[PDB]
Amino acid sequence: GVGVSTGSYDNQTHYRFLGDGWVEITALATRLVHLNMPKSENYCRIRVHNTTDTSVKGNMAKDDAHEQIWTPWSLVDANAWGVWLQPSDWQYICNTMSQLNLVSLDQEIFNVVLKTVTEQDLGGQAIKIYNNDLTACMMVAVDSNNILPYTPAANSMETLGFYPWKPTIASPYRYYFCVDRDLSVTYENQEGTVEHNVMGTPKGMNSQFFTIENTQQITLLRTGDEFATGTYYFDTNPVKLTHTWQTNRQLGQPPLLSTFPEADTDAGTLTAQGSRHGTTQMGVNWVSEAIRTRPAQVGFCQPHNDFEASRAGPFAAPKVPADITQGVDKEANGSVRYSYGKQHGENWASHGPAPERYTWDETSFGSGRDTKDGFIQSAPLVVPPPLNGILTNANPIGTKNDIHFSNVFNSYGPLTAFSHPSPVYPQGQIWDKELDLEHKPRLHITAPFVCKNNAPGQMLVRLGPNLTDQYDPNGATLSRIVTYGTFFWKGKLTMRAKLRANTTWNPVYQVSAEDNGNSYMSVTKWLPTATGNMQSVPLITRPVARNTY
Amino acid sequence: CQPHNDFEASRAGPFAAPKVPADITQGVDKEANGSVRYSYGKQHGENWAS
Amino acid sequence: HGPAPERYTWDETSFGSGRDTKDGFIQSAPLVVPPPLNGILTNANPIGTKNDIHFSNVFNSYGPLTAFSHPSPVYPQGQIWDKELDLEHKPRLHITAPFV
Amino acid sequence: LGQPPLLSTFPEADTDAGTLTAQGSRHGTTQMGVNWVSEAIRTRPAQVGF
Amino acid sequence: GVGVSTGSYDNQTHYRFLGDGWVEITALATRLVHLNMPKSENYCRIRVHNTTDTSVKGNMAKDDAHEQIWTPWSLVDANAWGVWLQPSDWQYICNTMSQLNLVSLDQEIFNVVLKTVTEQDLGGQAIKIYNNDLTACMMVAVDSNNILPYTPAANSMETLGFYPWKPTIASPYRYYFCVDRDLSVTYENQEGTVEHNVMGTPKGMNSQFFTIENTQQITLLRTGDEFATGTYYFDTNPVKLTHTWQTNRQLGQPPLLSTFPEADTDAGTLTAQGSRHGTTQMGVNWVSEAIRTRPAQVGFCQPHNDFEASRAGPFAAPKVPADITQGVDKEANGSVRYSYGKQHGENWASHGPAPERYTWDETSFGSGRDTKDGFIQSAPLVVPPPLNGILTNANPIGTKNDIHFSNVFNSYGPLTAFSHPSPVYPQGQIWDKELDLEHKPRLHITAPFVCKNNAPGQMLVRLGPNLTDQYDPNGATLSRIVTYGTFFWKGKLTMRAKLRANTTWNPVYQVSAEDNGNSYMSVTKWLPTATGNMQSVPLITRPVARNTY
Amino acid sequence: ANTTWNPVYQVSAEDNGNSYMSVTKWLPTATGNMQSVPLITRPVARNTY
Repeated sequence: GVGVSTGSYDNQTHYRFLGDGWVEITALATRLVHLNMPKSENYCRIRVHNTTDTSVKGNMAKDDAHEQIWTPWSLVDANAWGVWLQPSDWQYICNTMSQLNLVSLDQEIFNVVLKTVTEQDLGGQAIKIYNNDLTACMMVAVDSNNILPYTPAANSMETLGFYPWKPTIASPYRYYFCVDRDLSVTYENQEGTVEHNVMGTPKGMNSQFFTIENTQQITLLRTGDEFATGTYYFDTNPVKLTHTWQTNRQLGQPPLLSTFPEADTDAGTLTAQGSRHGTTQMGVNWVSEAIRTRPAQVGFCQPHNDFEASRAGPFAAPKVPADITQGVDKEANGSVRYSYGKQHGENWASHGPAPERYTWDETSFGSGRDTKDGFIQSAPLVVPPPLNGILTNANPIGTKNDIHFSNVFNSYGPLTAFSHPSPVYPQGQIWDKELDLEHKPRLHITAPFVCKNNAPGQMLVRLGPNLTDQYDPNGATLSRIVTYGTFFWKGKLTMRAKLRANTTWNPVYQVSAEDNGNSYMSVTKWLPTATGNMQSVPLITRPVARNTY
Repeated sequence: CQPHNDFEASRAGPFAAPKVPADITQGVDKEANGSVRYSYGKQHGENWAS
Repeated sequence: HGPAPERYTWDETSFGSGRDTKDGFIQSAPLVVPPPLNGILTNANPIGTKNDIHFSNVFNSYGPLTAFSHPSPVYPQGQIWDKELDLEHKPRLHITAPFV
Repeated sequence: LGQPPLLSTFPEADTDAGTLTAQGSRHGTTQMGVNWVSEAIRTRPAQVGF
Repeated sequence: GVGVSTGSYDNQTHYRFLGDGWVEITALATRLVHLNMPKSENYCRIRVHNTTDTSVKGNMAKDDAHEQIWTPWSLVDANAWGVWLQPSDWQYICNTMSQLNLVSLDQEIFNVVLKTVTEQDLGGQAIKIYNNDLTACMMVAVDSNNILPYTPAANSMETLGFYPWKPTIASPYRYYFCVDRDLSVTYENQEGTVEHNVMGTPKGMNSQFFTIENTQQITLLRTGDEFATGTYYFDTNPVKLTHTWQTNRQLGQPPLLSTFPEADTDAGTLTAQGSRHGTTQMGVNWVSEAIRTRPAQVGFCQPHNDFEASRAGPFAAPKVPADITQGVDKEANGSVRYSYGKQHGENWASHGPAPERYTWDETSFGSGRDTKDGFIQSAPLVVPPPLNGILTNANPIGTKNDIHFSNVFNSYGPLTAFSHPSPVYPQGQIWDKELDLEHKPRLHITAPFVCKNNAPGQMLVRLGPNLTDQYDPNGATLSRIVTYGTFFWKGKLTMRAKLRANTTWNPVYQVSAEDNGNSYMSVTKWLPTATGNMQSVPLITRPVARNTY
Repeated sequence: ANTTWNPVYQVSAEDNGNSYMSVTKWLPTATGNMQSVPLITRPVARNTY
């Protein structure tokens, strides 16, 4: 059965139109994967303590100590938009559809190749000779019951390459292990010492060591073999591809004008606040837009840069993304900073290790928050407030300046309503497994699609141990033949989307390429260089706007 | 407990975050528990004699 | 002997969700590698004007992203089921019992 | 929660620890404008506990 | 047919629940086996005499002289718990079931690989090059009729490795041959000489030379071939997973109290022995618990360190295991000392050849024996006995001190009843063939399950002779090509067990992991190290207790 | 279901002593006094994500 292909290459994208503007999109993707021998044939429990950083006063935030289990297995993760689409398509979809959902997922591995290396003399120097091992095999498995810890490769930019004509590698499988960790609070030059900075030991009640070999059904496959998963159907909710704008101050019937502008430069006027009709929740005897009653609360104030902590150290409580407003309160509204590699977007022309970075600013305009302009007034309400009857973003909380109410205020409540963070093209994660907790979270921020049911099983691979003539179970030296392989992976992602409707009179915002220049959309960014260097930056995901109420 | 007379703000100015109504207790904390003030015309209730 | 009641204190086992007050803190707006004394509120600084009363005591990080374990049943003396409150807007659970 | 970081050096004795790539040149995501990334500042799915 | 896998890898364990708490457990195991060329293409009759030890006065016990037949064949033995289960499972089973039995056994060999080695120059040095031989074959056979001598590999810790992710080897087939042997008794510095210490010659009436080639059906298999045995059904008895406690003194109706304690510190009292009702086998006119009549005898006194002897030297008569009591008479109640390798449990971090050792103490509490407290009284029975009317464990038998009645006393009899030695997890043997003797033994101590019928045939393997261009039948020099191979083995062990019932009010003993510490159950023992070193120590097999009568 | 390699935490009685699980706590006294303290309800651990 050797000497015959076992699959087809395909990286196309098909659109099928049903009636009523529904559209079935079929994304096809193939990649050539390169697999190397595992560093060690063993499972390793590894501790990681960066004392060299944590021991410096006021450096809690740079902490990244934990203990992990390292498996000799690697995994094929395609959970990332960049894998399935072609920039242009994403453009098309976003410029044309109003919503999109996940449907089915299909995968198969084939045209397996295994090789061994040996060295020989060529003018005194040692060169490598490459030979085909036929009998050697590769190993595959799929945790469809999700026994193993879920570990999105998109988490670490280790998915597959977003470029079809170029090979890729797999991310090695590693998962968190349980040990307690404590670290104390200190600041820029606080006198004293860093009291605690310890790393615990294995606890009897929380130790979980899993092995691939003991939980999955492993399929062996030599070069002539091939493998495929059945079809997986997602049970997920759709995502809107339209953005919002109305803010708590554009909900309802705008006030009744009493005077109309007579020239394109004038403004209009309303009836006097003192004799205007309406409703508020203030005892005053007037009414103005800002004090007026509205249906619910669009967006909300989030406590910023809140590090919390629990039995394994401290961490930044995640923020629900939102627009940054005029105050460019990026960090305040949880925009996201992406740091990625060449194989995932970074220009190939760039140098050294230096990662390329981008910061995503949500487009949900009706829900952003401007910190500087936020404030609280005191009990009964007073026309203009006395210095003592109003707290602002200047007054210090606790006893430090720089630290105002905003930082510890949380206006989340029953009336809080909002937009769902949008998908981010090249590097964004696509779906995610839910947390096994009786009381779930209204969403995840790392991804758009959360599986309501069991999620797609993770695909694990590993090269079969290739021994030598000399073997001994008790020997610390595991001498094995140098080996490595390649194989194609092919996936079929199926989505369903609906065409948008045209209701405005005025034209509308659309994503578009643009002549060679500065503008973010210089078509050149998406073109090859004279040597072939490619680059793929993110695109706006929600170009068009929709009424909110 | 609801934060009272919390003006928030975003790209089109500031505004009073709405309050879920509730009883005012003995402390008559009206504004504190979001009671509602209605300002209406004759055709909607106001005495016509006013 | 006597009336003296016997007492016990139940400590939940949901380890992934506990909170260590002493180690919790807030940093200021833009983020700074090591923070200046003024750019970080801790569990030492006093809120209002009393010591002993830090941000922890009035802070509530509950939000859309908050997820968690359901308090477990307690054997000998624990309550088993409970009636729900006749309120248009119910509570995500009761703490006095497991089964509502 | 998620994929623990990629080690760049492996312990050679049961007493050693491993090491990751430098925060300044590590891949990933956060909600901070800084130009590095560490476990505690890193982005996670949701908030466990509160 | 080359270049295609011939099997699946699987090392899972499945539980199926039928009604009435019966449970079908299906243990699946796969291992990668490494096979080397046979040392010699011949069958060898080898004598082994350790004169260097036996010739020293009073060293009989260190004797280990015999003559054996060495076959060029190797064997795959999976007869050992450690092969089939995962620590945790053994925990589960023991903590949950009340009994367990053997049902069926399935095996198959596949994905055969054969390779040859040659040397070449790489900078003056000679390095090894590894090449695939396709036409070369491997040889398999199964003595399902048990023609060959039965030889449990567990006997010598040569079964397969208890760790799935790590390769293994086969134990070479060798069997005892018949020759008489004599050795005389001597002690620490007895004057005189070691009279006899001889090794005989082949006897006409007992010489048995068997060959694989002449008794089994050999199957040849190249890389593309595969092989499987039919299914084997065991006809065995179940083993209880519960331990006992009642001793001869807790059988029946405890005596009638006449006074009840009035405070938690007091004791109660019975009617006077002189006027108490009951039965004994003593002429006295009173009755007390220790002299009272009981149904039968739980446990019994065994003569300890009884070396016996017969035509091939001396040996320690085996002891039926039992609890050691307070007197910690370990050796007296036959506890067992296990000396094993790394591949069978020993920590991989340990150094040199040094084997790891463990001593198993039976949990059958109702049947242990305390030597120091045992004694005999004289004929008619006397209240307190005269110095002359009672033999104790101080008085010397024969004429040596240190050698009391205990050592030659054997209370085994019609009324003797007892527990069946329990299975020992990682390293314990599982089943065994019965001895072809008209009068069988009530059990074996080396294993729990004795086949009432014919036992599973032993699986033998061997690499096919790979000749060179130069061959001559009469040449003493057998020049052959260096070759070695690998192949997977997969077995399906099927057991049937029943869930235990809950009848006590008080909680009960359960096996449990425990925080990192000293306690035998430090979860760490069952975890990998930062370099991956594994360790597997034995677990309690019968955690829960059961009433005996 | 049993999925880990390593053994796991289980509630267990324990010899007469200090440890919260001294079997005696769940036994009668010479006059019959009984006592019933709480037990751990969730001995085993589960992956959360």
